Amino acid sequence: EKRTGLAEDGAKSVYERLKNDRAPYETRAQNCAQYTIPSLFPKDSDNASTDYQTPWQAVGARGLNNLASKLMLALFPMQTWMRLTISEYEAKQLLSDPDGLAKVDEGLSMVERIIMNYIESNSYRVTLFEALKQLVVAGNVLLYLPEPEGSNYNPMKLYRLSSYVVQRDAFGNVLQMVTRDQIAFGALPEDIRKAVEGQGGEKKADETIDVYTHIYLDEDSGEYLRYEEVEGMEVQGSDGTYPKEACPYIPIRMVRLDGESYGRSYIEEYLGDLRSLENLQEAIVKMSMISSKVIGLVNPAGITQPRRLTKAQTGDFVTGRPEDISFLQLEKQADFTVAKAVSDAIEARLSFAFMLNSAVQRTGERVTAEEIRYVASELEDTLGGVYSILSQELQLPLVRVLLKQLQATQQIPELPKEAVEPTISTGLEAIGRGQDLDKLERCVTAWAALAPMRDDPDINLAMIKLRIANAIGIDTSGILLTE
Amino acid sequence: ASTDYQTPWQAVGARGLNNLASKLMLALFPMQTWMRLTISEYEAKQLLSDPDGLAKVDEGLSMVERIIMNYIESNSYRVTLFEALKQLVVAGNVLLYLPEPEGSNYNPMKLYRLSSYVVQRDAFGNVLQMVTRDQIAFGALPEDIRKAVEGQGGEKKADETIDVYTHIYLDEDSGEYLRYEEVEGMEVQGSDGTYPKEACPYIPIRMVRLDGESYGRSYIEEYLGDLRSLENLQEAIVKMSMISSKVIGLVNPAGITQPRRLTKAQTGDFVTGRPEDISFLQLEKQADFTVAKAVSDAIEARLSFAFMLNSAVQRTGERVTAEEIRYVASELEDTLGGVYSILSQELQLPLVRVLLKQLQATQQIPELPKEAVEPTISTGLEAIGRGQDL
Amino acid sequence: PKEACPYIPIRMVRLDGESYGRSYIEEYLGDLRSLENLQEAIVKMSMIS
Amino acid sequence: DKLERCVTAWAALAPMRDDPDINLAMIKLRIANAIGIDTSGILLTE
Repeated sequence: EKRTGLAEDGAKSVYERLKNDRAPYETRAQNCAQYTIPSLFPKDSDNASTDYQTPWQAVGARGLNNLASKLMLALFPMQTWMRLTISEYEAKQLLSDPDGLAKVDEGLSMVERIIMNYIESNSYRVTLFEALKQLVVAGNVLLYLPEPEGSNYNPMKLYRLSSYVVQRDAFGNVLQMVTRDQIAFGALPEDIRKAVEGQGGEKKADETIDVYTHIYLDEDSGEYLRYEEVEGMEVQGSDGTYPKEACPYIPIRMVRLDGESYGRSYIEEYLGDLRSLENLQEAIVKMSMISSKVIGLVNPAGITQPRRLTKAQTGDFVTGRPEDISFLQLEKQADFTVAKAVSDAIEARLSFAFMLNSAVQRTGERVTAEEIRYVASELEDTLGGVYSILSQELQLPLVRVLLKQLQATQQIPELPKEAVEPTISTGLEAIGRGQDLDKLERCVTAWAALAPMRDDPDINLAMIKLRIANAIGIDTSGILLTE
Repeated sequence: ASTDYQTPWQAVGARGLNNLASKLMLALFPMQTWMRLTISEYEAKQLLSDPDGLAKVDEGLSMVERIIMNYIESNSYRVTLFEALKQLVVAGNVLLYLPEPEGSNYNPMKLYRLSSYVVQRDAFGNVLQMVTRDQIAFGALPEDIRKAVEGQGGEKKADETIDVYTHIYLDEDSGEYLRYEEVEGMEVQGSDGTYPKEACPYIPIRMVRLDGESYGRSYIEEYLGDLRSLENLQEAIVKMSMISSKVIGLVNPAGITQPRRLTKAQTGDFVTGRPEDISFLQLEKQADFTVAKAVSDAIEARLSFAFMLNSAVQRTGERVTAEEIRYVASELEDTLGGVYSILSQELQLPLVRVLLKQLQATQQIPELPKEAVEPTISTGLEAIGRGQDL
Repeated sequence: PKEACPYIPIRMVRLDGESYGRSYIEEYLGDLRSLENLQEAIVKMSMIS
Repeated sequence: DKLERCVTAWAALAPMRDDPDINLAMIKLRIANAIGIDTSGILLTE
């Protein structure tokens, strides 16, 4: 009845203590936002009628959205993107019965379809796109998917970097998290209203109430404990025990670093050439505006005078020489050409770096056939390890929390006891279900090349079909007859 | 911890490291089967007769290859291997360690970058000893280590960091490794280990080996200087650009025009002055700018043929698995020197070998004969596909 | 009921802790207005001709 | 595009119904299941 161990002083205390170590990542987030798209991460004061200004450069703004879109095209497509398989007891099972694992395939495809349906229904696509924009501009996002509590609408609560905190060790084991939702008293969950009301004093409807959610490692066991706190007291009937692997609070980092509790954004690594673009581009716009100020210089040594140019109607003769009036130009030409040259040469870097279109995806883009393969292969070509690190950090828990809670609610089908608790694959190993569409297509054409004779003498047919199939990426374990 | 890394002035390095790591992964750990399990020196008894006889052996070994591949896909070795390849290209040494599986639950592979381990060798390359220096919190320790630390004395906080050390050493008696753990100056009870010579779970990987030298030197080291000569030569240019982005209006004092009258005038206001009086300060490095840009380009060309940056090879409609892995590996041995083969001997042999030991020590052995229970392994271009050439 | 509210308030680009929405044109307003000025002049400078 | 290219990939499986040394029941499912097809009424079970 007293929280001990890591949660010794309540959630607000831990949150305010760890906010100091949160702060620099937030500063980086603000800077990256100021150079890319300013609204996407405000400052903590600069809210509510603050008029974000566009950056002088446009490559940042294009680049953040393009990179988030391509990450979403390769990480959460229309297709099945997870894979549910069986290990270390299938050696009992997969030895015999190539007709036996077909029931297991049907059961697991049923489970994959039901997870995908829960994805499409509850609008995880919208919140995941938002989370990817946060994960590219800033370094850290925190997703939380609640208990479903019915088949009604249950979206996923996002947490941008300002409103949560995470402490780690030098591994990357998450020791503790605290979130800092600010909800109105009127729209609270019902149990929390009574817990706040018990503290005392009547409340207005729109008076803001800050909750804090704390998740911590136990001093006793290897499982998480969660509680809520409002105003300095643990919320009654909001206790929680969570297993080690099915933690519903998922903290996501884009680029990890050793012995460091948070993540650093992908835009950070190319920030400087971003800001060097900014300056170099800024000037140009400013230097343009100087050109847009006509000043007529009249030469005092001459004759012509502007009480007579101006008052004359059009096509009126008037007295004067033409060498007297001139106009003030701005003769930066060599500076303008060198500034434009380095501006271009820096946008080229940021275009190969942010996947801006260098004639890859323009020429008649389609869906689902060769497309997701190409997108993911390019996203691992550039971007470093974003697509794989992101797949380990994001998709494993997003399948794992779903697979826990949904099958803890819905129906378990026919499939055996070694496939009730399955293993999950997520990345390029899990796109499609089979290895490669091009493999199966060219393998079928290579089989069609084996037209001429069934019982062709002086040759084999049973092994060479297996060999042409087994040279390309085919399983060859149900594709070919044994007996 | 809040140090704000700065981007380099050149961009060829950044593109190049990621491209090289990606192409190494495309040719070293693809979607396909990438190891090969075969039989030697007793198959001469067996392969003489029964061309229908080795088909059962083929089926058994393809079953074992599939089960190793499944354990690869499930436990996310792809993510940690990509990280390890980026470490192995930028720095010279990585240390992978795959633990005992202890069930079919999630077991990823613990990486160790160069700062946190150490390796002593002889002038062969026999690994004599390794020590790793994981820094784990007291709260998230394994259960046996918590009691070993607690026995040392004093209560501990939850987030108080505890440095373990893992030591692996050659025996003075036999030719097998011995491992132990240590916290705070005492060997951890119930953490003893004896490991066979070939199935060592701690795999130290070097990119480019050198004789009589215990560590590895990165591939970026060999082209570092032309990298840094790019850096400087490029740096200036950006700096020299910024000088151009400072408008200073020089007004000629000998003349008439004066800037209390240019500025206050609205647009299209006549005002007095001659045009030869105001000019603007340019930066007249033009021949220096053209020679600097020329040598910059000519040095990026080298680093592009050196880091496999796109010189119109992989752009024109890239596909998967058919002619692709062959082409990638053949080019990665064309350039890069011996990276693809040295890396295959150092990396893929132990990563198959440790798996093949521990998994088949846990899971089921099929029908196949006694000369194929303990097989031989092929890894590189000899093992891409199963057959020789599509 | 909570889910079938016939009054639907729509925001284009949402922000945290802020009751309204900010338009998509806002984010590119400035380069919009810098076009405006830079273009305005030109038309004015034409008319002098 | 998935259904169209999947139907053409099935049409590539012309030559023989009862073609020896090969399966047909699973490979149609696999070529369909590599691209974005539900495969849950598209293919016969029983």
